[PDB]
Amino acid sequence: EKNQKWLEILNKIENKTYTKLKNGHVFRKQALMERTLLYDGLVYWKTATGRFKDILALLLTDVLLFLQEKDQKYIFAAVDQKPSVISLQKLIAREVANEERGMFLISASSAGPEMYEIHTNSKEERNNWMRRIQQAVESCP
Amino acid sequence: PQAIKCVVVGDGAVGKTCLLISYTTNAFPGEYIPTVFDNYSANVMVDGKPVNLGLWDTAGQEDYDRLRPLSYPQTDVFLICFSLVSPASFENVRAKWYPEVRHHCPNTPIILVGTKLDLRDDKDTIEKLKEKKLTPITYPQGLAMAKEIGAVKYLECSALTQRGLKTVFDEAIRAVL
Ligand SMILES: Nc1nc2c(ncn2[C@@H]2O[C@H](COP(=O)(O)OP(=O)(O)OP(O)(O)=S)[C@@H](O)[C@H]2O)c(=O)[nH]1
Ligand SMILES: [Mg+2]
Repeated sequence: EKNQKWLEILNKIENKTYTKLKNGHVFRKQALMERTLLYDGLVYWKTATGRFKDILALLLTDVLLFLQEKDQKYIFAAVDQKPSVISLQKLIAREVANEERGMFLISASSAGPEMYEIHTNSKEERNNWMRRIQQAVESCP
Repeated sequence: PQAIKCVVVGDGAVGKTCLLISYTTNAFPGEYIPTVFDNYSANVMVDGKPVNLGLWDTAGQEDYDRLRPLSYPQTDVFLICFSLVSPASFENVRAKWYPEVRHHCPNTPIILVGTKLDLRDDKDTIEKLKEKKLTPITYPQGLAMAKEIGAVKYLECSALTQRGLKTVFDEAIRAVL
């Protein structure tokens, strides 16, 4: 059922899309075809310049995935040159003091960490996002 | 209100999180619990000005040297902290923490903070540094360190007794107004 929506999404992602990890190694759609979708929601990604990008966040095992709308299809997020696929391995989450609808995500990696700021539609949604990610990281090997 | 961002740095276990928590909540934390990244905020009036103060706790451990800078962008004022009862943390102010702040955020006010003030007089703590062949940090040593790193103020405070705690943060705002 959740795997049903997962498959439908995968088919709406463009074939040649990709994003670059901090270690220079490139992550492509083909690698996503194996995965289990845990959660999916529309959020906003805050840029370093204070802008908000419309994002579709997909919590999987074993990663977290950010997508943008390219008309009818989806693409990996290209925001502030950050990787749009986050490994759950050493991922943590904190709440934004400035806004209760927002959460910080810091992904430790092999080429060094990276920080993300995500705003949801409510404090309940933020709270749900945090413990959901918290539990995915817990059960991620 | 006027948004002002303050980042707290310093060696590990110098008292940053307690210093931060004690100010915003008036409660001392329970257990130690080393920090990796924590964000706090507090609304205070300084010189009749309403300020939305953003506080960014950092990890004092070396293992997070790559992580710490992620909280530095758009900082308005820095708080470099050493412990008045750990001369090693005092030496890391010029060795690690001022060069790091300087490298990432040049031309950004710095306040050098003296933490754990109540332990410099606590005799039960003074002798424990004698055995290690160490002596607590005096005021003049810190004020000399402050003008060395070009800091605006040198302030001493204690998170446990809250002596001088409200001064450290009032002065941090005035360095921004
Ligand atoms: N006596 C006294 N002890 C303090 C004071 N502030 C902190 N401590 C003690 O020192 C220890 C470390 O304080 P803490 O706030 O956790 O440092 P930290 O900078 O956050 O350490 P880290 O997270 O970077 S590793 C704690 O066990 C705490 O109880 C103080 O003002 N007086
Ligand atoms: Mg801490």
